Amino acid sequence: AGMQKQVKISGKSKENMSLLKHLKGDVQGKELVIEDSIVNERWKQVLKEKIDIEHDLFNYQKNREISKVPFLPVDRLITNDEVEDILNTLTEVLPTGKFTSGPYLEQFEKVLSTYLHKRYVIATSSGTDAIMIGLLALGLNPGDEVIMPANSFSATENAVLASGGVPIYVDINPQTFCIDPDKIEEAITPYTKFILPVHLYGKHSDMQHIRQIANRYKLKVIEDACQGIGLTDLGKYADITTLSFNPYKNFGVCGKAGAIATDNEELAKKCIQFSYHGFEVNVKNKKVINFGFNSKMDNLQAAIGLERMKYLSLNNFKRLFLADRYITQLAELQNKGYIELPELSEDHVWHLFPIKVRTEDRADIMTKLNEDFGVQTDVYYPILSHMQKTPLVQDKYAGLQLVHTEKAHSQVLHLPLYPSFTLEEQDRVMEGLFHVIKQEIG
Amino acid sequence: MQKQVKISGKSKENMSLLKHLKGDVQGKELVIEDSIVNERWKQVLKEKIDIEHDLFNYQKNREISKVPFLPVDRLITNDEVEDILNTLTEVLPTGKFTSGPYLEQFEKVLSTYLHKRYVIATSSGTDAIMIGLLALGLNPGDEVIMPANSFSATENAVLASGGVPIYVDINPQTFCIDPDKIEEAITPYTKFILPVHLYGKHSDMQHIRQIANRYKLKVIEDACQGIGLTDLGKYADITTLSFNPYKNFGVCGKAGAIATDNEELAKKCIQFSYHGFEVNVKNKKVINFGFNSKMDNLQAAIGLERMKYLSLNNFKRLFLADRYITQLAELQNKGYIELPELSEDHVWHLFPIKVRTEDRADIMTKLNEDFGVQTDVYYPILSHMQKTPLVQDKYAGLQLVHTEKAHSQVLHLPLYPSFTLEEQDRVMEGLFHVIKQEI
Ligand SMILES: Cc1ncc(COP(=O)(O)O)c(/C=N/[C@@H]2[C@@H](O)[C@@H](O)O[C@H](COP(=O)(O)O)[C@H]2O)c1O
Ligand SMILES: Cc1ncc(COP(=O)(O)O)c(/C=N/[C@@H]2[C@@H](O)[C@@H](O)O[C@H](COP(=O)(O)O)[C@H]2O)c1O
Repeated sequence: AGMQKQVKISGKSKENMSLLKHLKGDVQGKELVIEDSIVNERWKQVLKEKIDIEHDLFNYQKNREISKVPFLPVDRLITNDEVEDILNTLTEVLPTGKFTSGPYLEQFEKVLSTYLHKRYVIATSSGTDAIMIGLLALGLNPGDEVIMPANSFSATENAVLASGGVPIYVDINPQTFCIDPDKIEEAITPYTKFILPVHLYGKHSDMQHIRQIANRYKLKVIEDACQGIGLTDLGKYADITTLSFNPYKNFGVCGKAGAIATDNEELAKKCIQFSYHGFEVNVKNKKVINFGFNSKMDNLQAAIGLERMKYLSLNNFKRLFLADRYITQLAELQNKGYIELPELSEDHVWHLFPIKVRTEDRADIMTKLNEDFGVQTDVYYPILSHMQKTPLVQDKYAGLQLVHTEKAHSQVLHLPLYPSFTLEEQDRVMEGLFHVIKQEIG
Repeated sequence: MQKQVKISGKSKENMSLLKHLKGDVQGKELVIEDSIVNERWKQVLKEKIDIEHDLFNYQKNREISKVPFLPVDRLITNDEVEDILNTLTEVLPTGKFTSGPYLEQFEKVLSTYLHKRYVIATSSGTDAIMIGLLALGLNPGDEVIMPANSFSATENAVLASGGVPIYVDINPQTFCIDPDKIEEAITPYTKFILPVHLYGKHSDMQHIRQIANRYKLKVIEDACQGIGLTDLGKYADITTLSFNPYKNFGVCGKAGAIATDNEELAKKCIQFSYHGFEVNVKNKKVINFGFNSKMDNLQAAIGLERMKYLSLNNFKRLFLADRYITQLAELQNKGYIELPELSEDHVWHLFPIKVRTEDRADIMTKLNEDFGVQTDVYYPILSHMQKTPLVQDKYAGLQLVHTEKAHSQVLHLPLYPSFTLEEQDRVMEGLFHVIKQEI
């Protein structure tokens, strides 16, 4: 065509896939359109010139000796430039004395509203609190059943249990690690009120199919997107979307925080009431519901968030590049049936990078990677919900079998992946994996 | 032979220091206890200290047209900001903002300060109370006897975790729960007493403990406004604190703490505070559920700096309270207002006087309109008078005579550590002028 298609840089997952192809190419010109959003701020300087990803984004030093590769060194999750930006904003915020309530809260919620294309955003004190408040705002009563997967971080089930709800675990798709929509309908009872899909590891659940089931059975859908910021069409089919801004997330602040996003005004109002003591919105000390929590995000953290968010599109792109590099360079191990690699799909933001290895070999693979090559791997998370050793599980969740969740749980292995990870470290992870796995198979 | 004046920063010793420094000498040698809370005291405490000049930099003639009740920009000093920026310069590059090493250090210093074996730092005072109740074994429907004049957070912590507030009347002089009204409210469903050290005044904890022991009840105290009280926690199973930035000691965000001497109880608090996980074993739950309610490492680093100001600030608050009580004496002597008692068991988070029910609205308006003096009433609506379905279904018809009367009379005057004596002069002269014009 004589007509150049524009590449809209929104920083979202689907658009990042296109950007990946383009930034791998030679011509990087006017067709690359940076959307005027805070999330793209760090792209502005970077894209002034033609980019070589390996050198310009990763400072690839193939010849730098690597003797150990930590899975997630938290000191490297925040860059020197971020620290400088944060110290700068705190120099202005601290003398204001406004650390809990304050003006940065509304600005941060407004920026999120625009980014998520959701009318209302209520910033909370954590992702866990976002889920708990969202459930209550949606009308959860004690005993109401909430269909959910058993392989999320414990926060998901805790938010349900703390709100008085009853988790009903259903099996996952063992390739995507997300709730299998084909298993949801089987679990529905007259007590079911909610479906709580989790976009685990940053992979988008099958939300259209989930919404079809929810509509058929008049269920509400609250999605745990705490690991999924940047996903294209996040929240399209959900009544409530929840986010975490914990410092290890794709976008985080410097403490605990999260958010609830919704298009529904009455639901938003109820979220605000539950997030702040049950008070009438913007009228302190006057309760209009039975009770509420002390769970708004702090103004100080919102100010920090407005700085760290400037790095989000670039960071999510770097995560995608890393994931693409693992998938391509480890290809042979999957072609020969030794491992499973995730699919390079547009509906993933690569918070964690899961491969699957043989159940019988995983412990040895992890040990050998660490002992022989100093490569640290991990398994998020070590214990499934229905296998936790608690009185509730012992008393009520006995006899529950989730065949696919249990099998995938025994196979999954997470490889290091975060935006400041180096390609030379990634080289060592991959070479170590090739060496160890060929030792496993004989 | 020299008697020593020990400076601990706690309320009883502050009262002794006040008397000593006002020329009623309690001894010879000033001895500052080597505690974190006393660090900033060391910069200004000298043998011949002039409190008005050395601590308040009294500028009698400074031009003032407004006296805000609580300007939050003044609740944090330039020196605090400097200390905080310096600590954050070191914390930020560590990348440790939630879990981290300053947490344990902050808990340890609080443990030493409070003389409590175990301290669990939480994400707010509200969460401290909620977690404490759950750790003490609160089940849905269990009743918690408490006053109705606290901030809504107190009842909210009970209600959130399944509990049932049972409101009893206060002592209308102290604003604290009346221990003589507790026994009559006890039912087979009562498991807790939750006294509140309202405005910084210590509840009658020995009497509350006597009742609790008699009825086998647990005592969890809301001391969210009471940090610095002598013998805080002596008769409580759990003590809760808030480090909200407006408190006598606060951080730069939400935070709180639970303190207890009981190890198994502390273990349950830690479990509930962090996802129900085994203590220090992430991802392995040992109780049914938990919250994400630990204090952030970043705020703990900040608290380790701001706490250096606590003893000095609490003393400044006491000096201000004493100045109000002394200078407004005539208005009480002639029956126009009631002043709080100058007692050792107060840390003066808020300064409540009482005025006539019929005149309070006019007094507040005239102070503001005529003199630019802002006052306030903490808090505007009592628990059993909130317009919620629960109140209509359960607390309708409830009559708390002393609480409701005191609630209609209380007026809080500006009082915070960085408040100036020249502003306080304006508050006091304004009050005289407004009362006198009413007569
Ligand atoms: C799917 C999902 N839903 C919900 C949540 C809840 O989101 P917050 O409530 O915002 O955490 C999470 C959070 N997960 C991380 C967890 O991966 C681990 O790294 O531990 C950190 C905690 O580690 P620290 O305590 O060290 O911060 C948690 O933040 C989550 O992953
Ligand atoms: C007796 C008692 N128990 C318990 C609590 C609960 O303590 P947190 O959960 O730590 O707040 C409190 C807290 N009270 C203050 C409140 O006075 C008001 O200033 O509003 C601020 C909040 O105002 P901002 O939202 O602007 O910070 C609250 O911190 C309390 O006072």
